[PDB]
Amino acid sequence: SGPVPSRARVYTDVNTHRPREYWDYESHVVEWGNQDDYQLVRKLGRGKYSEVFEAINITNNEKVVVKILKPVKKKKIKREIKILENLRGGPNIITLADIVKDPVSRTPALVFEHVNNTDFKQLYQTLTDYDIRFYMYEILKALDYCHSMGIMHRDVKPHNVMIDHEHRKLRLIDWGLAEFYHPGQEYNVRVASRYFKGPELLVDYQMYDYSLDMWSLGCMLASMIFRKEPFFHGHDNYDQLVRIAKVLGTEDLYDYIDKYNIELDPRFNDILGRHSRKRWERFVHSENQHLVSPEALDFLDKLLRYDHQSRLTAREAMEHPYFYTVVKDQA
Amino acid sequence: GCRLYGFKIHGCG
Ligand SMILES: [Cl-]
Ligand SMILES: [Cl-]
Repeated sequence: SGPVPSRARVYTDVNTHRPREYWDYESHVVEWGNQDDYQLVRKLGRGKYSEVFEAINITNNEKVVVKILKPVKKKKIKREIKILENLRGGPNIITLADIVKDPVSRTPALVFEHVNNTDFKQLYQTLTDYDIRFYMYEILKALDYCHSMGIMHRDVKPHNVMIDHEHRKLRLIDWGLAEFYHPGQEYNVRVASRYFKGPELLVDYQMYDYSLDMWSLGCMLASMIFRKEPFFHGHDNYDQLVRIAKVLGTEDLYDYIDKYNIELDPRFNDILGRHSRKRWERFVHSENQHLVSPEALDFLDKLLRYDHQSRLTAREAMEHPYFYTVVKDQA
Repeated sequence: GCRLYGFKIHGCG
């Protein structure tokens, strides 16, 4: 008795009708640029892992960002490269400028067009109600695009949203966990950051889709309008689901598990307990009340749902009343 | 030692 199959409600077959070269990253041949074009200027507080630097293109004195990919699984590298190249020029997507490698160590690096290195996490506490809606809308522009291009980001979080507030420009970055969506395909659930993992990842449901990014976006929104970062603050993957269940309730969780015939890790039995669904108004207080509205709560309610199929798509999200003034001002 | 994974460090040595 295995799990019930699932399909994305939107963009389900975008990759099936595209040439093979588009999504078949393993057959992609990487073309190397000249590493001598670039010199490191200063290290950036990023993943602190596969390390990222501010750099300069000394051939034209343009500022760039360099991401050295150490260690080196070759398959994961080609995936990120292919996705970056596929999405290049798209709305609010970071631009891959070049690909180089150390002639000696053979260690590859990506070179990105320069982006103002303030992340949504640094920016949000100073933003008004309107600005949050504005930037949330901008993020939806990027997600709807990448989803329409048959790609799920799978690592949506404040750290991966670069914002130049001066020029009101936004870029979605770090596509190292991103993947092509193919209807019916089972994916690895060990993706995203713990605080932004969807219930599908936590209960080990592999046939997930773009809607994973929408849960992550919901976590971001909740943390910002309620001023509680991160909103679901688990100490591990197991506790993470517990933190969610204390808000969304255990009844809908078990409805979700039943609906898709999911086999829950038996270790959840003694930790999950029984919890009522909490009204969103419970998280509202004097310090955050200026960021909360009936529209924000309704919008949030339609993102943070166990059932990935029931969550708003990126496109449906952009049509929500929460963004009415933003859309009207854009025209 | 002004090289880091092949890259020269800007302004080094
Ligand atoms: Cl993966
Ligand atoms: Cl979507």
